[PDB]
Amino acid sequence: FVWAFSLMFLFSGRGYWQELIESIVWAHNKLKVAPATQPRALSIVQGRAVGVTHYLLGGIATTWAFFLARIIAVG
Amino acid sequence: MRDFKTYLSVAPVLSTLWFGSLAGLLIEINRFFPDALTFPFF
Amino acid sequence: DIAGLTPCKESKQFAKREKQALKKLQASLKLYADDSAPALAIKATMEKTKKRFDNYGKYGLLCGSDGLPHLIVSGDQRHWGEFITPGILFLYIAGWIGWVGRSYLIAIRDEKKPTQKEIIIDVPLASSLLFRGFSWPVAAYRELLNGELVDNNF
Amino acid sequence: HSFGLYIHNDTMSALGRPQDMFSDTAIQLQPVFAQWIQNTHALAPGTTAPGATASTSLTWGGGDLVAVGNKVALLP
Amino acid sequence: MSHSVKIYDTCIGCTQCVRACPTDVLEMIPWGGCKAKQIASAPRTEDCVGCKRCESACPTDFLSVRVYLWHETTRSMGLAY
Amino acid sequence: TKRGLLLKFLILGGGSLLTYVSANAPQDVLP
Amino acid sequence: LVDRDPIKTSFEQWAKPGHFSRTIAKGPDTTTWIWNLHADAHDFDSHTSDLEEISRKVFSAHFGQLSIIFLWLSGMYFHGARFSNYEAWLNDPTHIGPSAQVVWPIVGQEILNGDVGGGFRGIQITSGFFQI
Amino acid sequence: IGPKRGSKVKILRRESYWFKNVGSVVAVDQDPKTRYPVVVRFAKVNYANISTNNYALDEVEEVAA
Amino acid sequence: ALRIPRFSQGIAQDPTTRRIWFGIATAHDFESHDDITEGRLYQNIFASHFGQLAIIFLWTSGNLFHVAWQGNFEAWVQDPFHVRPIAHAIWDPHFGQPAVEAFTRGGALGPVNNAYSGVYQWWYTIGLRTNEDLYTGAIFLLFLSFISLLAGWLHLQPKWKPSVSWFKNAESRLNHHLSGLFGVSSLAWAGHLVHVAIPGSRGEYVRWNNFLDVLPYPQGLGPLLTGQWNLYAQNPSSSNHLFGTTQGAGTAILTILGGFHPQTQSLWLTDVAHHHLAIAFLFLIGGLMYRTNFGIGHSIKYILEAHIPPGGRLGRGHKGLYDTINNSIHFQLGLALASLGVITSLVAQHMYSLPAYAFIAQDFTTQAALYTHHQYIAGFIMTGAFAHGPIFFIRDYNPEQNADNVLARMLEHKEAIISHLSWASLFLGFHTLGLYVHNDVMLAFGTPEKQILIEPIFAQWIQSAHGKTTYGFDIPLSSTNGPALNAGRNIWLPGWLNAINENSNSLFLTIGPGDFLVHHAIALGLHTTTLILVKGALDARGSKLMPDKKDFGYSFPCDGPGRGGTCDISAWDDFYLAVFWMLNTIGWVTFYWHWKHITLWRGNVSQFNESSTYLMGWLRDYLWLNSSQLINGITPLVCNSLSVWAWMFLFGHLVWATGFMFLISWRGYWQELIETLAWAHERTPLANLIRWRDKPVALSIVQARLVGLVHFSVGYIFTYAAFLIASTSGKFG
Ligand code: CLA
Ligand code: CLA
Ligand code: CLA
Ligand code: CLA
Ligand SMILES: CC(=CC=C/C(C)=C/C=C/C=C(C)/C=C/C=C(C)/C=C/C1=C(C)CCCC1(C)C)/C=C/C1=C(C)CCCC1(C)C
Ligand SMILES: CC(=CC=C/C(C)=C/C=C/C=C(C)\C=C\C=C(C)\C=C\C1=C(C)CCCC1(C)C)/C=C/C1=C(C)CCCC1(C)C
Ligand code: SF4
Ligand code: SF4
Ligand code: SF4
Repeated sequence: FVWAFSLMFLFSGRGYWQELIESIVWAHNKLKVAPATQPRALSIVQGRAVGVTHYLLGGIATTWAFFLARIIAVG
Repeated sequence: MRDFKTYLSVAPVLSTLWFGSLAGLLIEINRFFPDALTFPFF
Repeated sequence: DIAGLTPCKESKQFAKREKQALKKLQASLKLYADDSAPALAIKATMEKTKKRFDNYGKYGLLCGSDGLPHLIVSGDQRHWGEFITPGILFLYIAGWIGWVGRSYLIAIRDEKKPTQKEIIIDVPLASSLLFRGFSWPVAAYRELLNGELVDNNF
Repeated sequence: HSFGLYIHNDTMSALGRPQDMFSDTAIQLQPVFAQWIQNTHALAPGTTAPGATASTSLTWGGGDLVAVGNKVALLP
Repeated sequence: MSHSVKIYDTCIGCTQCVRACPTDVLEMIPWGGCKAKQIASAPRTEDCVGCKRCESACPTDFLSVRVYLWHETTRSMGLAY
Repeated sequence: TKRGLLLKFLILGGGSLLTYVSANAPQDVLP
Repeated sequence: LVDRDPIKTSFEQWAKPGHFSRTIAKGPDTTTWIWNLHADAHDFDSHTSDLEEISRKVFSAHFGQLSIIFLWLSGMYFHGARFSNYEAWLNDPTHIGPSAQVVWPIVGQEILNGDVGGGFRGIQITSGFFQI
Repeated sequence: IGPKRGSKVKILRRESYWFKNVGSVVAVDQDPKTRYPVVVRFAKVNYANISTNNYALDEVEEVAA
Repeated sequence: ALRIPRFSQGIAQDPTTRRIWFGIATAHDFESHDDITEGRLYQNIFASHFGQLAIIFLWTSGNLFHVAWQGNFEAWVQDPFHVRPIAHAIWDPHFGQPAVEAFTRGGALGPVNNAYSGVYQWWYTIGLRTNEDLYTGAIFLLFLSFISLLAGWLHLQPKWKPSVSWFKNAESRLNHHLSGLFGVSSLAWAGHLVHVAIPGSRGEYVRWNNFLDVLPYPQGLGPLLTGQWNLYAQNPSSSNHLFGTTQGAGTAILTILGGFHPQTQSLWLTDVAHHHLAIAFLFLIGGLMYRTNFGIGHSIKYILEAHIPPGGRLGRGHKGLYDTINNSIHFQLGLALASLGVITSLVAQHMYSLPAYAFIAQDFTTQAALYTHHQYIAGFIMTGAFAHGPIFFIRDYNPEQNADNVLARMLEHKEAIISHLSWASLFLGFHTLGLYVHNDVMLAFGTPEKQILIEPIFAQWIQSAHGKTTYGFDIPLSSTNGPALNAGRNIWLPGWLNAINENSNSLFLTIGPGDFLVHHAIALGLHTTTLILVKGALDARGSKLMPDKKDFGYSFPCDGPGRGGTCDISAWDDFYLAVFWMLNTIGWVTFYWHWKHITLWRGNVSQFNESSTYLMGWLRDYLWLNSSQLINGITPLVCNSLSVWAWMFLFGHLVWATGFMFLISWRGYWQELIETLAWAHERTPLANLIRWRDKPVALSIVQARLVGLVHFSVGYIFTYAAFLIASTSGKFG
């Protein structure tokens, strides 16, 4: 699953989740609940950092599981 | 030593002594009643 | 009673689940603990999912085919507190998560330079605005909609 | 030469004419791999080599079998 | 447009503000009153590529430019070669 | 080497006889 | 920075917004700098423009690996010990199918703990201690 | 000091980051003359690393008042 | 350095390759590219899609033309027992001699591939039968699909007007259409089914000769004009029928009577025609609703204008929504898209449980690769709908000309709109996902009990107030009687809408906790999908990060780094981003039917029951169970049954994967090594002088967000394509 969450971090823009993070920030202000600590989207390359790292800890333990499950028990 | 109108600070993740624990006491209610799925009352 | 079947008072399919399945649990004619003091399938893990006999309480609890129990909660025949009882509970708990969200927050933006007091925490959990939540009788259910957060501030 | 190689197979084994795949047996290779360097590794305890029954790594071409009495281990 | 991205602002002062950007921007063209009195948005832009290094620094307070030029030479992308 | 207007000629001609008879056949030897 | 540099305070820097390039984390609030701080936490274009220290940090904050690899291994030797199966497995190899870890039967858990050899409930191993 | 110089002003342009929000001011222009006077200032930053901008009275809608 | 591409100009002398690609994908963007005028444009879309209708008949022609000489029909109309129909003759020189192996399918000679399109049960289901009697198809349709081009030109030629202003009426047209068109388009169909087809169905033939001599009855249109209609519906059909051959036929067109049959499911002969008729008044009554010169009816403003229901005294305008939906042409093409989008699924979700064809489900394949090419599309629309109503806001739209006015306010009060949308998703998010891991942590853990599993109450509910006469149950006022209807009974709801539980094909399948999830996870799709489209749209105009985001709105993909860091923040790249969830809903949904159906056929249903209430299992039995057939079909042991499919299915997994480049690559890295890789040639012999005419470059910074996609998609959509088929065909079901 985690792998199939990477693509979202890998495949997407950036002033996007901004443009989104405000709609949010708006609804936030009405109740009086947001501004302090200017909430901000991911640092273009952070975004790539949260690709990749996930794509691997996803796509990898997948087999770490796939494996231990076909040598324990016959094999 | 703490009276009235807010107090002293605390760290970055005292949340890691708040996820772990508090919450942790709750397994502690999830074995006292080792089970749920509705619940009797008091 | 409703779409699935009846509770525990009878539920054939459910019974078979009790029994095979768990009890095979068994499955290990022995496997050595004749007197031995660790390997605890033996005691409970079964018996704690098991002595859960023809009793589980009794809960009504509808149980469809394969007799895994389904949750209606439409407030009738028996099933009311499978959502509301643990529903208002979810409400009351949250909301006293964020009543204090809108609190160890609306207590700061003032005095002198208040620009991230929040990456550290002034009163931990707030431990001051704390009980404001159980010390909500009525509360936001009036003073939210009248004054303070008043349409003004809207 | 390094992937569409496989894709041949599909396209032509799903087309289906094995005559012409790349099988360990259709495209010309004939019931032996052997003559390279593996076969001059398990067999080298007869050079400047002193020796000592078997090889260096039991997985090599030449000689021996008998490895283990529960399950298996390594062989050629 | 063919190089049309607006970095304008209001100060168009350029001290500890902005300089960066290969050739394109020979400004300081003082308009009859705008504080440190040097203004506008460019000089003759038919020369270089498509940065937004253009802001990154010294205000545009609105947008900031980027690629928008379309009609796009080559000299206008490194690669005509 | 009379190339003075051609190629359209050799791409109906040559390529209708690398494909006309080239596909057809009087008794399969099938796919 | 600027704070007290001097010569004139053992008094440690706990309190006063920021540090890490110089119109730094600014008074003015933001979030980006909280992934900043962890990221690039180790780096060297900042800390000082002068080698010196850095090799004086890396030979230290190195160290705490060995020590760790060392707190680790312990909980593995302990583990590969009193959460036994090693005694049991050795008189009895070809036969066993080893364990070191075991749950505690809280909530669902236990299914994870399933007869492994010298007569006990646990979760197996593919990390060849029991064999060093 | 006698009228009002720079004591509380909203912004109303819709481009300007803290637009509808009211922060604080400073040395608002004196003379008859130009069109971009008034500095304003507030806590909250904006999309650039530094944000402390100058808008101008054709507008500042403050509005009441 | 020459001049080329004949419409644009910036593009035209661009020395690279962009020259090409970007040529072949600005073509259809008439509004604003060199060659254009509001007069040009319109007409330049008019004799365009007269180039439409045109290409739809060279499709349909051939559909009816690989069928008439081979591709069984004077077979499959002898009795259509579920064994392998036919499309056309597969002919590839690459084929092995296992040309002989199935692939080569029974009746016909050389190999072939069989109708999974429905056509074969509707070229049949409106009669159309005999293999001497049949071989028309192209012949007409094509002596049609050429006319389709002729206006194209005729109406392109100035003189006999191509018409310019006349393109912004409405009233006249649509005062014309939803009568002239639809109404009579119905009617005329009502015509055909009934004179030539209903007879061809229950009854007997119609001979190409007579058309007067044939008379559904003895004494003609009898009364009919004599307001006396009723006595159509008495002994209409029967049931001891033998479909197509009378005998228990009877002959009284129209009904609502009888119903289902083990010998054909499918809507009754008649009913699809009184209906076709019945609606054909309403639209004709509807058509004639607006002006068109004579001086009756309506002006399409003045009933907007100050119409307004809750307006009136709530300070919220309504100004010329007409001269903005009319002066827009995009508002146009996206109120167009949707309606079609919403109904493309209403088509295709009703086309099951109510298929109207002679042998269909109880076919159960064609029935399952046909709900979806109508679920794909349909989803595929919707997006484009939502995507031309974020172009209206930029190229067209006009804040000074729309304001206080309710299209505004929609803009104005927008920040909420995405939020009270996003609040749906985030809720609809983790709450579906508690229920499904929990449901999967509990199995595996040994405890099938403890499983969280809500009955779908308000579902089944809708149906115990219908016909789901499942194991009794009162309901306060209903009981299962005392009050029934009282006001209704033996008219209307006869045998029909009385399928009940019918474990085989009951219409309504009997819903439990397995369905109270997917059904909340198709709901987390169109919501999320649309917070992004709503958003995508609700400011192609601009916002805080990019305030002045316009004069080009749509695809300006990218912007400079700095400000916060700015990216896929063109309303296109949110469309771009949208199309992944339209490709994830339109999958949860389709995925669902089938598993269900599958199981609900050559076997159980308990299967989907306790094994769709969780997640792993959705992968194991379905996904993992039921592929079997296909893949051991290239098998180390020769090409068996299917081979097209599995090779497609891996063609499926490649086209997909190979999306990713495009997608995790981003022009920068590509261009640069092409900078080194175009130092080769220039520097290498036997490949010098040799000039390109287009300068080697790497793909545009919007282009590859597309291409990975338009790539992600086929792969993906070409994998289920071959997946379902490759397993609804075998079965077991
Ligand atoms: C993007 C793709 C596209 C494609 C490729 C297809 C393909 C198909 N669709 Mg389809 N469809 C689509 C989009 C598409 N559809 C959309 C967007 C909708 C929603 C509007 C539908 C709604 C739909 C329905 C409801 C059905 C199909 C069916 C079909 C299949 C029938 C073959 C056919 O269409 O011949 C098309 C035939 C024609 C174009 C000629 C007939 C048109 C008649 C009505 C013209 C009447 C004009 C007449 C001359 C006026 C008379 C006036 C005077 C004589 C009185 C075929 C698989 C059918 C099916 O179920 O197959 C099993 C049917 O169920 N589709
Ligand atoms: C049913 C109709 C409908 C109509 C009448 C139009 C009409 C128009 N659209 Mg449009 N559109 C639609 C549905 C429609 N659209 C839908 C459903 C979507 C997404 C669901 C879009 C998404 C879209 C975008 C992004 C744009 C348009 C644009 C346009 C305008 C220019 C067309 C163009 O760029 O094509 C030219 C394209 C080509 C000549 C071919 C290249 C297309 C590629 C992507 C191939 C697509 C996949 C393909 C089938 C896979 C290859 C096949 C494989 C078997 C090998 C024109 C006004 C453009 C515009 O003007 O907006 C400002 C543009 O932005 N549309
Ligand atoms: C399987 C996928 C993965 C996941 C988990 C998500 C999840 C989400 N996407 Mg997303 N996406 C993905 C792949 C994924 N996406 C891909 C491949 C693409 C295209 C390339 C997209 C394109 C896309 C768009 C355009 C949007 C989203 C949005 C969203 C959010 C919608 C709200 C929602 O569904 O409930 C909330 C989320 C979930 C149910 C997922 C789980 C999140 C929680 C429960 C984390 C678990 C906490 C855990 C215990 C702690 C672990 C962390 C650490 C301490 C170890 C959600 C966060 C939208 C959005 O922003 O909503 C406001 C919208 O912007 N996505
Ligand atoms: C399945 C994959 C798809 C394919 C086919 C490729 C192929 C390639 N990638 Mg790549 N890539 C992909 C997905 C893919 N990538 C993804 C998803 C990512 C990131 C998520 C990347 C990230 C990446 C990077 C960073 C790099 C590449 C590079 C390359 C090239 C390496 C050299 C090579 O062997 O190419 C040629 C061989 C193939 C593409 C495989 C064979 C294709 C078969 C099907 C034969 C078809 C030919 C035949 C004549 C078809 C014509 C018939 C007619 C009908 C058209 C190659 C073009 C690198 C490069 O360019 O170095 C040389 C570069 O380093 N890729
Ligand atoms: C009638 C109905 C309905 C509905 C519902 C509905 C009625 C729905 C709707 C839908 C629609 C849609 C969903 C659309 C969408 C679209 C849009 C929203 C658009 C947008 C846009 C943009 C983006 C911007 C501008 C442009 C445009 C506009 C395009 C129903 C009825 C019924 C029922 C059911 C119950 C019973 C009875 C009956 C009677 C049977
Ligand atoms: C939904 C969830 C979860 C999920 C989850 C999932 C669904 C998944 C996850 C995953 C994770 C992971 C995955 C991590 C990890 C890990 C590890 C430990 C790893 C390891 C390894 C290594 C060592 C390397 C590589 C390989 C491997 C991977 C094996 C949750 C939810 C929730 C809620 C309701 C609310 C509150 C909170 C919570 C309670 C939280
Ligand atoms: S805003 Fe930029 S370049 Fe513009 S005037 Fe200032 S610094 Fe000059
Ligand atoms: S921003 Fe534009 S004009 Fe300025 S330097 Fe960059 S490319 Fe040149
Ligand atoms: S893509 Fe890269 S470069 Fe382009 S805009 Fe985004 S960040 Fe900038």
